Amino acid sequence: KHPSGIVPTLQNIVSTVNLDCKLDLKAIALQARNAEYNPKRFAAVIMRIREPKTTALIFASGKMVCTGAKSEDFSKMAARKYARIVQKLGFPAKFKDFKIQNIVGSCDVKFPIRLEGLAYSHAAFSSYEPELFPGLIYRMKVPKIVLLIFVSGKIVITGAKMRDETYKAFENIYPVLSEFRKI
DNA sequence: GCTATAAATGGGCA
DNA sequence: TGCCCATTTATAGC
Repeated sequence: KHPSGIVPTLQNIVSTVNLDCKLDLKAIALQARNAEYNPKRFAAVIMRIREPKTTALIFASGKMVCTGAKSEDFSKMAARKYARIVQKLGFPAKFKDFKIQNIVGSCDVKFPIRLEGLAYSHAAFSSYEPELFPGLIYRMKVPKIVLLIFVSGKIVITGAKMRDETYKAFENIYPVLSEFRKI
């Protein structure tokens, strides 16, 4: 399953769900305490809960974004809590089309990387402009996953909708990181 | 904190 | 017609 012997740690999950009922954001921001609505800046009510530690963006359309959870289950669970709070506030909220939209993972290969050599050998996939951002941007095609590679050996993997894509992206890159280990 | 990465949502605006 | 708007999270160097 994880030939490298390293398993990327899931750090952030963004999911979305349709409450399937229009919402009065101004009424939600007044009644709810764990909220903050400033439409001139963003069209959403920003709500937060302690467990699972997450943040929700609630829109008048009934659409909702859930960010911050450390697992897919935690995300859905948190999304359900927001929906219940909305329901309790007075709206006929449902839990329609729950979908995991992005999973962010990270791991440490515990060895330094020669980013410039890696970038040069994989120019079709890399973007390494150290003066702007210190990490190399590797946009993997299969699976379609973006990996941020640092000299420290620390790797961030994002864009996955299924955790196995995160795991696969890593396993695919491992041999490449090894080939360019900084000695 | 800013730089960069992915993803979803929306109001505004050239 | 597209783009930033704000939110989250790991990462590291101004």
